[PDB]
Amino acid sequence: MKTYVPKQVEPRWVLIDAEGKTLGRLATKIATLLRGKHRPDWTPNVAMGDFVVVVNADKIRVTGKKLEQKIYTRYSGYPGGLKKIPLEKMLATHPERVLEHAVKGMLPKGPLGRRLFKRLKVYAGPDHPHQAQRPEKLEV
Amino acid sequence: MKGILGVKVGMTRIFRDDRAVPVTVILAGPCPVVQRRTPEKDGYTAVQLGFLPQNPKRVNRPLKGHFAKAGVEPVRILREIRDFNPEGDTVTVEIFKPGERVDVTGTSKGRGFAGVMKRWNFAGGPDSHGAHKIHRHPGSIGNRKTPGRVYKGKKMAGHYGAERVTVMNLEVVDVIPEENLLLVKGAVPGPNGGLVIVRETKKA
Amino acid sequence: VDKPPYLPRPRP
Amino acid sequence: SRIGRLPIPVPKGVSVEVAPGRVKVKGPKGELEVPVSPEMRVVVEEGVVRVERPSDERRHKSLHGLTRTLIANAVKGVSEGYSKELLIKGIGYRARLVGRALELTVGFSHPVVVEPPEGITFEVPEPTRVRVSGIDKQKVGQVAANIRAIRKPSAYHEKGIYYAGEPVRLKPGK
Amino acid sequence: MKVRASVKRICDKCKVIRRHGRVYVICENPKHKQRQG
RNA sequence: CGCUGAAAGCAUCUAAGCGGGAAGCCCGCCCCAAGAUGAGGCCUCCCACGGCAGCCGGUAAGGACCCGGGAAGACCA
RNA sequence: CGAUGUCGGCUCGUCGCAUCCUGGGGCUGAAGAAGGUCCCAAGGGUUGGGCUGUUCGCCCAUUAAAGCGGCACGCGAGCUG
RNA sequence: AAGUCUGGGCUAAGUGGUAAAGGAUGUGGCGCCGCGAAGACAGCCAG
Ligand SMILES: [Mg+2]
Ligand SMILES: [Mg+2]
Ligand SMILES: [Mg+2]
Ligand SMILES: [Mg+2]
Ligand SMILES: [Mg+2]
Ligand SMILES: [Mg+2]
Ligand SMILES: [Mg+2]
Ligand SMILES: [Mg+2]
Ligand SMILES: [Mg+2]
Ligand SMILES: [Mg+2]
Ligand SMILES: [Mg+2]
Ligand SMILES: [Mg+2]
Ligand SMILES: [Mg+2]
Ligand SMILES: [Mg+2]
Ligand SMILES: [Mg+2]
Ligand SMILES: [Mg+2]
Ligand SMILES: [Mg+2]
Ligand SMILES: [Mg+2]
Ligand SMILES: [Mg+2]
Ligand SMILES: [Mg+2]
Ligand SMILES: [Mg+2]
Ligand SMILES: [Mg+2]
Ligand SMILES: [Mg+2]
Ligand SMILES: [Mg+2]
Ligand SMILES: [Mg+2]
Ligand SMILES: [Mg+2]
Ligand SMILES: [Mg+2]
Ligand SMILES: [Mg+2]
Ligand SMILES: [Mg+2]
Ligand SMILES: [Mg+2]
Ligand SMILES: [Mg+2]
Ligand SMILES: [Mg+2]
Ligand SMILES: [Mg+2]
Ligand SMILES: [Mg+2]
Ligand SMILES: [Mg+2]
Ligand SMILES: [Mg+2]
Ligand SMILES: [Mg+2]
Ligand SMILES: [Mg+2]
Ligand SMILES: [Mg+2]
Ligand SMILES: [Mg+2]
Ligand SMILES: [Mg+2]
Ligand SMILES: [Mg+2]
Ligand SMILES: [Mg+2]
Ligand SMILES: [Mg+2]
Ligand SMILES: [Mg+2]
Ligand SMILES: [Mg+2]
Ligand SMILES: [Mg+2]
Ligand SMILES: [Mg+2]
Ligand SMILES: [Mg+2]
Ligand SMILES: [Mg+2]
Ligand SMILES: [Mg+2]
Ligand SMILES: [Mg+2]
Ligand SMILES: [Mg+2]
Ligand SMILES: [Mg+2]
Ligand SMILES: [Mg+2]
Ligand SMILES: [Mg+2]
Ligand SMILES: [Mg+2]
Ligand SMILES: [Mg+2]
Ligand SMILES: [Mg+2]
Ligand SMILES: [Mg+2]
Ligand SMILES: [Mg+2]
Ligand SMILES: [Mg+2]
Ligand SMILES: [Mg+2]
Ligand SMILES: [Mg+2]
Ligand SMILES: [Mg+2]
Ligand SMILES: [Mg+2]
Ligand SMILES: [Mg+2]
Ligand SMILES: [Mg+2]
Ligand SMILES: [Mg+2]
Ligand SMILES: [Mg+2]
Ligand SMILES: [Mg+2]
Ligand SMILES: [Zn+2]
Repeated sequence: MKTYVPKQVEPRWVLIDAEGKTLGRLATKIATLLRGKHRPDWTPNVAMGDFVVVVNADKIRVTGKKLEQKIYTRYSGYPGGLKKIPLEKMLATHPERVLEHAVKGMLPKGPLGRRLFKRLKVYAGPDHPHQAQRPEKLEV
Repeated sequence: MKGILGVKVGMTRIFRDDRAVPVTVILAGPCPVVQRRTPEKDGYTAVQLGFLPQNPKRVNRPLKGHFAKAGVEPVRILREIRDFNPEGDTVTVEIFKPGERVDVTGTSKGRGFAGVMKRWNFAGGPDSHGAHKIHRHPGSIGNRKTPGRVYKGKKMAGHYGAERVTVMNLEVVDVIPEENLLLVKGAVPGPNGGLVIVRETKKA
Repeated sequence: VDKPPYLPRPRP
Repeated sequence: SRIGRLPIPVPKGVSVEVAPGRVKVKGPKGELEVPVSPEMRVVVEEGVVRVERPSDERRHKSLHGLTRTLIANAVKGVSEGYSKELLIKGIGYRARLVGRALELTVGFSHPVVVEPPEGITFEVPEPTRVRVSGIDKQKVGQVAANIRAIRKPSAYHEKGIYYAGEPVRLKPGK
Repeated sequence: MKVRASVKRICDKCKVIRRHGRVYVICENPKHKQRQG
């Protein structure tokens, strides 16, 4: 008897209201849903997780003085090309990037996890354009 | 924020108040608006301008359809002026009065594969005292094992010119509506016969 | 700072 | 040895309605809203408002007094109103009211013009005296300080813009 | 404003203030004003 | 550097809150830029062609080849 | 050690900030002007000469200033020698 | 890969996640002296 391997199944769509939630703790759960480690038939070499839609990304909450102290960083490859952007500003300019950057770092490196991050659709503000997919609201 | 397409015609100087004024002459008008970009339809605000009469024999069917939706005769060049919304269906040199101050965008003359001394004003090497085949050379391009590489953007030889250049805060010295002329004080990018764009200046 | 050269200059 | 425990006398006829995280205070001079910690309890007795702290923790003890004095000041603001006087010293130094706004002549190569913000009124009884009146305590003191800063008291001469009741302390020259 | 690692009171009028994560010393005498650093 | 203000009946720029403040920081100016594979948007043009998300073939809108050239240019573009 | 070419100059830079200048400050035995001293600040700037291989240093004439250090005492498959 | 596991407490510095003399109303906790309803301390005043 060799271990069961699932043939491709229809992917489930999920909706999460990120409002008032703690950044890092919501991140892990979404990563989990993305991996598909909540499914008894989990297999590490195929994309079989959930599609995860997140709303109210801008209304994510964070403890301590991180709003002023968390510095997101980008290096351009040029001399003196290290850009430092604090959390306050990142929410003020591209708020959906906050949940995105967090969730991304908690996904596996390489081709697969890179494509798993594509199954994450994050929006700031209560509305998402995926009513066609009819997402199942999740409490997390 | 007004604007107009045009062609650089050439330079002279004129006399104003016992003073010689170097000028570049630009044939600007007339420019028919062939499309308007709207925040509802296009997400921003601009006016697509046309310029120079075109032989309709040369205008393909995709393009012909476009010109018809605007009820405008075929034109050689299309360019947009952003955050401009003229009342009329046509833009002429009239939108500038002498004394005003403008920005001119053009295509700089191309110096092709240019050395480092012309491109980047390097000082090169000596011409005697032992200098060995390095008279127009850059010299060092780095350090040693640390960092063991070359910076991005490191000034080196390569193509130079034939690139977009915008000169700012140029005085309008005169405007001659009967000939669609614009007289601007000083130097404008590109060769005579080259296409330019004239916008109201963003300086104070 | 003048320190003693550790290599001879190369010969043909 | 304690501020927030002391009750706030509420004269007639000013209203003090309690809300979640704020209190609203109306009176003969206007309205004021006082932001108040959810942890502090604001209590309305007959002609008296009291604030009660949830425990004897260091944080709550600090919030407690602050909350009282905050609400107390809001009461006095709609009833008596607040005001600060500014005294101008120096030979050429004068002030004059140009409409609602305050013009200041205090030795620069130009005159300075101060605009009254909302709820603030400038009045110039004499040339060397200026009065800043309003229902908001902190807004008055801020506008006061701003106007003073335009030409702070010198340290060598009796020259500049002073608070009333502000001591003239100088040091010698030569 | 004296800046130093040892901030202390100089006269009896000096007052030790902790302000925004720093230990200051404020006093009526301008010479005595200190910040720790 | 302040306003208001407790803990600490006073005081305190701070513990709640709010000001002012640099050639520096962010935007703004000029240039590159959707291989931004997250490959965006608008205007316009062609169409249900034959035989057996595929294969071959004939077209459409269009494009390339070739040629005269060019303040474009090493070739290329 | 079956080779990691060794000073100084030229060229080309880039970073650090314990900041020479310019910007912002507190204290001054700060009248003013000008200084002293410390704090913040690396955005830009930081000259031409005479001596000597010199780096360094002295000197001339100016200057807002004529900063100090890292990069194999940066840089010889880039030059010099 | 396996606990967002249980119970008690501290820390608000991202301390944790490199350092010393020395400095400090940081915070919590044990003590030890004074001085006080023979009215102390703060102050709010008369002299
Ligand atoms: Mg779950
Ligand atoms: Mg947090
Ligand atoms: Mg965006
Ligand atoms: Mg791995
Ligand atoms: Mg004229
Ligand atoms: Mg052009
Ligand atoms: Mg050429
Ligand atoms: Mg060259
Ligand atoms: Mg050049
Ligand atoms: Mg030159
Ligand atoms: Mg030279
Ligand atoms: Mg030369
Ligand atoms: Mg030479
Ligand atoms: Mg030779
Ligand atoms: Mg040779
Ligand atoms: Mg030669
Ligand atoms: Mg070279
Ligand atoms: Mg390396
Ligand atoms: Mg080119
Ligand atoms: Mg009542
Ligand atoms: Mg009760
Ligand atoms: Mg003196
Ligand atoms: Mg000492
Ligand atoms: Mg003492
Ligand atoms: Mg004091
Ligand atoms: Mg006060
Ligand atoms: Mg605060
Ligand atoms: Mg502010
Ligand atoms: Mg502020
Ligand atoms: Mg102020
Ligand atoms: Mg400037
Ligand atoms: Mg472009
Ligand atoms: Mg594209
Ligand atoms: Mg593009
Ligand atoms: Mg990416
Ligand atoms: Mg596209
Ligand atoms: Mg768009
Ligand atoms: Mg054809
Ligand atoms: Mg050719
Ligand atoms: Mg060896
Ligand atoms: Mg060998
Ligand atoms: Mg070898
Ligand atoms: Mg420093
Ligand atoms: Mg200065
Ligand atoms: Mg300075
Ligand atoms: Mg002075
Ligand atoms: Mg003096
Ligand atoms: Mg000073
Ligand atoms: Mg700098
Ligand atoms: Mg730099
Ligand atoms: Mg430097
Ligand atoms: Mg000589
Ligand atoms: Mg020497
Ligand atoms: Mg001088
Ligand atoms: Mg000076
Ligand atoms: Mg010199
Ligand atoms: Mg070396
Ligand atoms: Mg060196
Ligand atoms: Mg050599
Ligand atoms: Mg050498
Ligand atoms: Mg070398
Ligand atoms: Mg070398
Ligand atoms: Mg080498
Ligand atoms: Mg020799
Ligand atoms: Mg737990
Ligand atoms: Mg720290
Ligand atoms: Mg840490
Ligand atoms: Mg750390
Ligand atoms: Mg110690
Ligand atoms: Mg202690
Ligand atoms: Mg006391
Ligand atoms: Zn003192």
